Formats: sequence, C-alpha cells, structure tokens
Amino acid sequence: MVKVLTACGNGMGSSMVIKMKVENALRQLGVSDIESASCSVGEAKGLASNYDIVVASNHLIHELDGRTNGKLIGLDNLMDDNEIKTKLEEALK
Repeated sequence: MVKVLTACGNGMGSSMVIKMKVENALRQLGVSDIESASCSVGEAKGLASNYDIVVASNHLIHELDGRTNGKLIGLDNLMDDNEIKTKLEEALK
C-alpha cells in the first residue's frame, strides 16, 4: 500500500531506527499497510519516484525536489518522534 523511503547518510542501525520511527508515526495516523525502505540521499534521486512518501534531512531535501511526485518530508532532526509526527501530519492531514 503506502511506500515510504527514508533517504539519509546515516549508518545502518540509525537508518533502521529512522524508518521504524517514521512507520510508527504513520500508524498513529491510521495508515495500516506500509512498505519502508532506506538508502542514501544520492541513491534516492534515482529511486524516489517509486515511493509515496520520501523522508530526508531538511538541509538536503532540495537535492530531491523534482525527483518524485510523492510527499517530500524534511526533518531538522531525523530521530525526533515529535517532529516526525508533526511533519507527517502537516503533509498528509
């Protein structure tokens, strides 16, 4: 159903934690069926068009503008559950 890409330069453990936190926020909004993936910002340029939602650092989302027709969501802090929830609400609600 909903495909979400986390595009960031973090290490493997951190990347999994961000995907999980994004997924949790989506489930709070009532989105039940979610496919989550992560890769680098440079890799996301070529892949972002496949995804409904693309999440990245606010400092880098300009690298992804025009690479997807989906919701591009920027975060000042990628681990902040409260900003995550706020930015997803703002994009989707």
